[PDB]
Amino acid sequence: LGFTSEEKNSMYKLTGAIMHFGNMKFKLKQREEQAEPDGTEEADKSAYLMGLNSADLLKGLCHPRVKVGNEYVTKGQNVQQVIYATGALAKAVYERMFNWMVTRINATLET
Amino acid sequence: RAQERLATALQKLEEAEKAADESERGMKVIESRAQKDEEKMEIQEIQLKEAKHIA
Amino acid sequence: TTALVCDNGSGLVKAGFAGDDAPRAVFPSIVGRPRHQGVMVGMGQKDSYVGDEAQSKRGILTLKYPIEHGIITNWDDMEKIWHHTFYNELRVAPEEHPTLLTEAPLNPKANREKMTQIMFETFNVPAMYVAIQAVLSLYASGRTTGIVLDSGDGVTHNVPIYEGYALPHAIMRLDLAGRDLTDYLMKILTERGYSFVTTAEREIVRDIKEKLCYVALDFENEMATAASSSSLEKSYELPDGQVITIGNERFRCPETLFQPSFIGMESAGIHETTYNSIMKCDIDIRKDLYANNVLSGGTTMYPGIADRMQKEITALAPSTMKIKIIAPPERKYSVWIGGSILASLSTFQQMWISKQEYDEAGPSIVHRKCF
Ligand SMILES: Nc1ncnc2c1ncn2[C@@H]1O[C@H](COP(=O)(O)OP(=O)(O)O)[C@@H](O)[C@H]1O
Repeated sequence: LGFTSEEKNSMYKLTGAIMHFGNMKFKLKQREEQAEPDGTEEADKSAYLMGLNSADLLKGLCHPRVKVGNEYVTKGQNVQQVIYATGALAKAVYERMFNWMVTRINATLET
Repeated sequence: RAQERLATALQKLEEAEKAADESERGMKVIESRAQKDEEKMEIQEIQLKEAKHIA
Repeated sequence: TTALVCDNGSGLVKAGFAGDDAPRAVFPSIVGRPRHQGVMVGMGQKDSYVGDEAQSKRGILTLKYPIEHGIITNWDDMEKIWHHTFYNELRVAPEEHPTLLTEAPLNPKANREKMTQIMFETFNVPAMYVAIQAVLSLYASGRTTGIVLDSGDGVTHNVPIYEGYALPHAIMRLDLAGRDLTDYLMKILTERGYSFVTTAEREIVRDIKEKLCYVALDFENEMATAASSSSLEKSYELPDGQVITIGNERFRCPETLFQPSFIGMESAGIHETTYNSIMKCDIDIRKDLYANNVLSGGTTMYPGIADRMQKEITALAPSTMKIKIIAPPERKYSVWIGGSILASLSTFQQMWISKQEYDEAGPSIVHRKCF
């Protein structure tokens, strides 16, 4: 099909990253209701695959920032919330890659 | 006068980068101390729960 | 169709649409009017600025707040505030949107009645509803049980709730809040020679408070350390210069919440009214209430207030009980979050006050089962 070998390579690695999302581990904090990661190895490897920073992705999962008018304030998360977010992220990236693959297929077919 | 306040701006830049490197080194040592403190406080919170349970 | 969620409060209007994670329009609830002469012909200047526009022209206007302590005291100004919120910050036609409004517990009845009368006659909404702020804080907190302390800018209150049932006889309301903290900080800044008297300098003092003040864990030891060392001194740069140096009044200001005798009030601190609401509740729910003490509102945003309140409530309550204080980072907007959640609930769509109900029953329909 019309697409290169690097592109198949990226497809395979992206699917492997989706697979690496599942083993993440989060714990509640000391005397609070905030989620913090205890295991970091799968985080590091999933970031190295995805093309992001590991500390940065962990911070983006534990502490989302939302827009209130003209400012940004950090939102709090617990383990259930961060797990639901991880699952929704994986489902989203998979479905996105799928739709774009179909677009590539149609572009190859296009006359 | 331009070179005068220029030299003062440059010496301010020197001492300002001094203050900045002090800020960064201090925050490193203090985040290490912090993480140590939370390790200690969590282990002692669990030990407090153990103690009340034995009580 | 979508509902609007306008959380007025006393000093910060924040509005948006039901079903979002945050308000899209947050601005002060001030109405400024020019107080000087006006010389340039053809300048075509207006007569009253509202919202964030009035903050850029503080040096020319006299700033009014239309809401003193929860209560609305200037209905013309409030109508201007609402018009601005609907048409200039949000850009929506309020005749095609239900509107959810909030108010504090234990306010006058005419406040609420006149509010709905305005919203139906002037702005012509299809439906509307007024909600208690503490209940919405509890929605946004993800709980159904807990005692919520909602310190806004004009009013502080506790509202204990258990399994979704609110205990009205244990509701406490206190008229000490951020506005009184600002006035006290203006009064004690004069000990070092700074004087802020203008309504436009009140805003400078409010920004100082927000950026520099914090709650001390131990007030006497912090006073001693401020007297001895100089490691607490912090500087602030006014809109011009003459950087001001602030010492122990960094923490003497918000300590008024725990010692209301500082501003000559008779009542007790927020920790003690929280504990009193607890002991006012039943006995079978006090453990859950101790374990679900929820903070919200802007005046709960000082560094150290959660730890201080936990220390105090723990010293008050019995030793066998575990006290817990829930203080999310998005506390300032909790009432709005909860309002959005509630208005998006599909069960709620039968709770609106429709326009026909109002037309047939008068503004009295608001205290009725249509709450
Ligand atoms: N970071 C902060 N630290 C201390 N006080 C704050 C902070 N942010 C806001 N405030 C105070 O909170 C008040 C606004 O609270 P808000 O949630 O807007 O209540 P309302 O909406 O009822 O006016 C302001 O008077 C301000 O002084």
